[PDB]
Amino acid sequence: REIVHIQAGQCGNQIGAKFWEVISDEHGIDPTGSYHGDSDLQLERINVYYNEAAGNKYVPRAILVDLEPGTMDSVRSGPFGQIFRPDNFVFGQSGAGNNWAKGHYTEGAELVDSVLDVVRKESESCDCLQGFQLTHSLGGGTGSGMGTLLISKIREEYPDRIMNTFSVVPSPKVSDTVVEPYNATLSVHQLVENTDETYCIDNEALYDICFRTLKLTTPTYGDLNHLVSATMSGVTTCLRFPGQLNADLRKLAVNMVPFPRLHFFMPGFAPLTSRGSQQYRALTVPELTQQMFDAKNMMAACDPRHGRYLTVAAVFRGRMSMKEVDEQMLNVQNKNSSYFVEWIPNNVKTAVCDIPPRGLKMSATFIGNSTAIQELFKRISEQFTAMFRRKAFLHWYTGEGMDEMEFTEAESNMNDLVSEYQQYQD
Amino acid sequence: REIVHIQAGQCGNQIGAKFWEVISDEHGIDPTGSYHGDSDLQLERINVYYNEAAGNKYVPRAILVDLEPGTMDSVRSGPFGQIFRPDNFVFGQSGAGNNWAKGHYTEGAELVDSVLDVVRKESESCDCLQGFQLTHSLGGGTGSGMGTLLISKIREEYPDRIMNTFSVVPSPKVSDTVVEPYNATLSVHQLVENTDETYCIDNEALYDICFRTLKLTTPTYGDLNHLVSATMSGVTTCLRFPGQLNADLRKLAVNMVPFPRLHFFMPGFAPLTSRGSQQYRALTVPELTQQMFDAKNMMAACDPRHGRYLTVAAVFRGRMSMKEVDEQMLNVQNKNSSYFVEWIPNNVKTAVCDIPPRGLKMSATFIGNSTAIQELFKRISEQFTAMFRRKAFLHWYTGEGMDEMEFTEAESNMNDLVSEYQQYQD
Amino acid sequence: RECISIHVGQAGVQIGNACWELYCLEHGIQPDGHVPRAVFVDLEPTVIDEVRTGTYRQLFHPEQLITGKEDAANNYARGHYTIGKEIIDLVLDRIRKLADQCTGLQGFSVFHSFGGGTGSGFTSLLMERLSVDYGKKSKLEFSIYPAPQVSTAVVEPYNSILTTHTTLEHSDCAFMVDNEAIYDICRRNLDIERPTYTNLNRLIGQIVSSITASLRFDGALNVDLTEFQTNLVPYPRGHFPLATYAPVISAEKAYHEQLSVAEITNACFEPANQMVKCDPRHGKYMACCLLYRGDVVPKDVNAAIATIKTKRTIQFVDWCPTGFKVGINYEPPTVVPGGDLAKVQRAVCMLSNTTAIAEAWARLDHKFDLMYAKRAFVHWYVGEGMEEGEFSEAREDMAALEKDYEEVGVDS
Amino acid sequence: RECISIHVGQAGVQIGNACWELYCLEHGIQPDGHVPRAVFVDLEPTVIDEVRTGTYRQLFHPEQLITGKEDAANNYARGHYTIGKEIIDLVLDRIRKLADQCTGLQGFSVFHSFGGGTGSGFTSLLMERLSVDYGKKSKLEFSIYPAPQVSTAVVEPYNSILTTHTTLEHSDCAFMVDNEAIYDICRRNLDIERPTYTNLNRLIGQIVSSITASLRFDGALNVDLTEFQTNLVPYPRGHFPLATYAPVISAEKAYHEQLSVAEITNACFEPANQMVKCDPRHGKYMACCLLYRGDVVPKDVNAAIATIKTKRTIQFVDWCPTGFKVGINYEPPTVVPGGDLAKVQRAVCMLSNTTAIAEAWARLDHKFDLMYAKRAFVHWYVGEGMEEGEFSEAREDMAALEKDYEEVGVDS
Repeated sequence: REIVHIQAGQCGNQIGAKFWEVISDEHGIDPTGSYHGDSDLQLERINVYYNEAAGNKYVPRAILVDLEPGTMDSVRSGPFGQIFRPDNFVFGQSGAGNNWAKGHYTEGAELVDSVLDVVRKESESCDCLQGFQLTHSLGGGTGSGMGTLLISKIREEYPDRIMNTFSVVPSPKVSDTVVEPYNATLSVHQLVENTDETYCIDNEALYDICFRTLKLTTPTYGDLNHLVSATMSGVTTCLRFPGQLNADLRKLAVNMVPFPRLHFFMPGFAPLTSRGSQQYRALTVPELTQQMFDAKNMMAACDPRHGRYLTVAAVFRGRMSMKEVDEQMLNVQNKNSSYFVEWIPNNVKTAVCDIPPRGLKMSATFIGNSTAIQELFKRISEQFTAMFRRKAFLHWYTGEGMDEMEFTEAESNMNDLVSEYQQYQD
Repeated sequence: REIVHIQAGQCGNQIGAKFWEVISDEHGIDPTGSYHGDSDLQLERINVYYNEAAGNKYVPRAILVDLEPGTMDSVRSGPFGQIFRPDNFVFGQSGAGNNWAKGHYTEGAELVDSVLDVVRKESESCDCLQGFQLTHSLGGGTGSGMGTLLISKIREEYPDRIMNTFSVVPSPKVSDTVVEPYNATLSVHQLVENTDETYCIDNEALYDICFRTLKLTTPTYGDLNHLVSATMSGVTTCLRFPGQLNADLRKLAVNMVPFPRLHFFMPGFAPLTSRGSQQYRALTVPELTQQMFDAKNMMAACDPRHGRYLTVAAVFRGRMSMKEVDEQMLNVQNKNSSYFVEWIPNNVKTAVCDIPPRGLKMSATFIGNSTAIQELFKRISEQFTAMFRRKAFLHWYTGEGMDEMEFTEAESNMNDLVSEYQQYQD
Repeated sequence: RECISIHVGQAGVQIGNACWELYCLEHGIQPDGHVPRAVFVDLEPTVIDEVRTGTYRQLFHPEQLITGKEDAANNYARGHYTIGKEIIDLVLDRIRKLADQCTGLQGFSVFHSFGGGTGSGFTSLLMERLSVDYGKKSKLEFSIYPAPQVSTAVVEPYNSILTTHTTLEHSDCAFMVDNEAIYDICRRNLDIERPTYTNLNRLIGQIVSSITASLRFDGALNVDLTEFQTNLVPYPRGHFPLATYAPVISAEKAYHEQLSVAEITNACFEPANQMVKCDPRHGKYMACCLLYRGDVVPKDVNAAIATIKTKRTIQFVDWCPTGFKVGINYEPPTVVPGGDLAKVQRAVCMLSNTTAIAEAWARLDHKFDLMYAKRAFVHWYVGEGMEEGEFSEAREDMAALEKDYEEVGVDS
Repeated sequence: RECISIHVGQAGVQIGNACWELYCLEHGIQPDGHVPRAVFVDLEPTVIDEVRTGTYRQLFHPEQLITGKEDAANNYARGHYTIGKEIIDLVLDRIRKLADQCTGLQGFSVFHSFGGGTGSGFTSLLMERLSVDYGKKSKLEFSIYPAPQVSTAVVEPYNSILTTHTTLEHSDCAFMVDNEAIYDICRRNLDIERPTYTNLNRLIGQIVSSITASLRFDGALNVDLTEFQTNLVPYPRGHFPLATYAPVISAEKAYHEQLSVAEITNACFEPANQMVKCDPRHGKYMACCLLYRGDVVPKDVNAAIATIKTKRTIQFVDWCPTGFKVGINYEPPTVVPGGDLAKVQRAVCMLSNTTAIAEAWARLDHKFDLMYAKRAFVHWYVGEGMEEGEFSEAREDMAALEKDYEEVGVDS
């Protein structure tokens, strides 16, 4: 099987560097080097993310889409930056304006064809394609607009292969941009109707989870990114490993989406202990479920405790008892019968790889489909209206060839999306 | 079984350092080290006070609550101070004002949620929880107010698990504070209605017992604390050891509390002989009961000889004859039939561990529920009225959002508490 | 990708020499290196000559240095119509000759001094002739509008109510830096009663470096020129945001330099640090482009800003949920070797549209009337190919700029 | 957590330089180390200049040193109203600029000299403007109220009956240190008829170190600032306790230094050692905050105090059972390298509210009348934006401070 990552925008890009920083080491691939793999198993399934050309050069099969040179020229001028074949860099030296409209209708719409071109060169690579990984932020141009287009096109070209989306939904407390809800509401819209698996991460849900669950005092972006990339590795790549009970994107999809919206999840990693001290090793297993299922530790902003779950997928990856795994999951399902929805006898989807995260003994990625994420699109949707009402920075959109009915559309859509999700919380 | 200590306030905290200083050695746990235990028995039951993470790092499962940094930053910057996981430190850098009201309604009330949070992380640790140990002084803010809150919340969260309370009731002769009866009367109130086992210690009952029963001429606080911590080790931890006839918090509770008030006890240690000389070894057993049951030697201020007993629990811990133990107890019950209450054929609750205090041959903790402690709450209650009448330093309470009916409440309550206790002395 | 620049008017040229200095200074290109990417216009030779005689002498092509030996005249009319006309063609030619040589440009950063002759008038038609020859680009004009009480020219308003009305329907985003309100910064936030023009220039010369220079330069959150006007103008009026810089600390006196983000960002909204006497006396912000540079953690920002979004006393417009364009660059600022600028390792050049200018325009419009009310120096323009029309009809113009900046705010 | 400090008036500044000295001295931060956390206000430049010329010169930011080159004037009015006004804004700005930079503060330790111009007046409105801008904090003002017979200014009372009435409804706890009654200590408990102001300052400079410094510093019985006002004021009147120190022994003459607790605590209640000519002539204590520092065993205290509680001749108020806030710190005191302070390994800085001041206020109020009774230097204030109101109406004010300090005691 296979997949082809997609680094839309700067963020989605910045993260690319971290997702590939990791993944590679979790596959023994040095900058341009080959497979130094401490083992022999980190190779029989690599294909999922690379391509064979030289014999020591397995190149990441991702796409780097962005209308701001400097960015990709920071990712390509640093560490692992020199492993991507230049063909991968689909830049847009234009003005990468922070407008969803500027990267979806006017500026991005041009650079698109020169992207799809490659997304096809990579898809028609070899063997059988599974789906595409998509990273980006719903709070900018090259991210929400242009990346949200990249998919609307992808999903027309292969409505068969899957589409996981890793979105950095606009954090609450403080917005790292101003129109944010504009660029956001507009991209979520496109998401709820193309990709079929979305993993929403919040820069501040991370800080928290990174400053209190990792006594880490100076959580640089690199970190946040790093933590995130840690989860997306547990998801995909991982399951493309052996296991007593292994799954793969689809299983994950076909066990997690009760209703076609596409629904968005909230990823959570397992061993998340501070370096030295904490290295408690309390990782027998009840310790991992202890972790994963708590409020804090959910990369999302919202707290599960604020709304039932529809599905859950503990994708563990480290030798354990299909008994102490299958078992724990249960008590968990009974101690919290309250929030776990009922019309699904077994919400949880236990998954079990074998080999764990390179240096760790036992981990377990969590992919939750809780109704709690209602209380986020609400947020976003609110911010919109409060500012849409006055058409705040709307001239930067319309003036870019947009529509007063376009914004209406998205909000509503994504706004209805909130509605539905409640239809199950009840 | 298990328990989770609670270091409320500075005192309760200062003592934490001594209670853990001891207990650890009585369990071979070096600073951050593991179990060096001279034996193998000081480990099969540790759980009661620690947690498994690394494999050499069994961390004390207590809570350190205080609104004065410097304190916990003295306990954490000294000897065993580096064994508590930082997560344990629930500080309140606020102004730890010496007001019961400032640490129970205004300042402490905030820091509470960030405490309960952990008190749950520790409770939901593993196995089965028994109860929580609580140390503090009823003569200050972070002690009587905030710690008295910590319990009122604990007792709502698990009205099943027990609650032993180690209170440093305001010593008579001289008060180490001024509002003392204010901070006190207000905390005893909370006690008589939440915790179900309280062990009241008096800084001056100690001095005495420490300057004449230990020719000790310079009894530093460390000492007093040390002596106290010696008793609380005999109580709990101890009974979590084998024994011909062992008991455990409940037995202790279910044999010592005839009437739901909760009632307060007065702990007394056994071999309390001065170092060199005195090392008389007259510890066959009649020597321990000789000790324990005398007036002086009761960590309380009041003297047993001034009021019957309802229950007594000689929790011995050192190889002895269930005959010379069970026997002695009797004569004792007959030589003093006068004060020992009658409507209880066998007031005494003989308990018998096996392994003794690390370096000693034979000891026996005494937990007395005598009606004598009436003459202490009286004291306290008096001091109140004499100053309440003039609303002395009341503005520091009210001005902190308090009530003129709040003080009324407590006094009365705790004042009635005096009443009742007499209902048995007669 | 690029952005040409046309420094018009002695001032726009002095500021130009300055902004142009800071440049090479932080790009390692000494006196004689590459080739600029702008031009210099003035109807008084002696000033452009200063760029021909003084420093940065050979870093320019005598071709991007336009002069009209003739007369400057501190009057719009003459500079726009009569004289200024003769040169324009030639002027344009360069911004069409320099605009061709490049590769897919983005616009022209124009530098003029609102209340001048060559600066107000001329440009008026320069930007004028641009909006038609390249309507398909960005026209961000960086102005130095009239000191609130410390003006110079006697007519100033005549020249500034006229450069506003003629350029209004031609610019994309007009940045504004108040000459006086910058002095305050030199008195209050740097301490010096000896501020030579050469300083104010070093300052804008800084805030500007944060705009183009570094931004057009790679980073963790790039922001294109278009980006601005888009994220910065809510309405077609060539809206004028205000420039502000954060670490404006003195490189001698105090030294707390290490002023983490959390601080430098709060230091932008206090009115005593904004290169404009438009103290947020009520003007609700409606969009800010926080351009950061140096060592900055995106969370630090996506938090420092969050804290702000909830200060309320900083009231943002209604119809605007979120109006915070976070622009993050890498390379820290670059202070003159030994001027008077601190030299921190991070700064915040935040610019924005604030209902505040409702004031600044008001106070500048009123000025005008007083004089027009008596025709004052009117005969100086009429006799220069203007009419009772252009004045009265440019007054009415701004009138709807006092209503505009009023309606887009103060109301919900 | 922190506590800013505003040293107002030459005196409050001299004492400031002193208290500020003792600080670094016991924190290992020489001339040029970190950064203070206070400000300096005065309407006479030459004095704040002393902090700008003399020792501890570069340990301050010319920003936390406010001056009004103008005139001081030993008159409330002028300092509060007329002149003092002009500066206040600016003053505040720092206590709002310095109050922001921190992390969850607790209050401002204010340092003023009751009977002055810049000290009485000014502050009056400084504390005034604080109680409104941060009502949600602590306002402990450390005053140096009028020597009982050895006053200086001719008007002194005018200035002190006015700083009391205006600050009364604004302070949290006002500490008081009597300039004269401190001399006695220098004559009787240290021996020296050569006490320079620079000494009294070293003293308060000590008692104060026991308040903030060490207390805000970890210990076996920490005591927050709030703690004070709570455990120290029975009633809203910004009640004024008295400062007292124990080991005030001479570092040359006698040497019994090793004076165990049991001694140093008894040495606090003898009236000849309390930095205040308010000898407990009858004033019943109503709350004392015994701040100890150095090697002290809690039992030693919870005994030394017990012994006291039963001396009766030390009669505590009725409505107060126990009024003894025992504050224990670790680090012993820290005496000037070679001043004249003994240097023990334990001390007792006990402060308290005593029905005693019923006197001190009385004797200071009476003063006032005598002069007001003839208007004496009244024309000096009137002509400075005051009226027959402010005087007569601030007299009535204190009147109910003579009744207050009377009612809260002497009665059961």
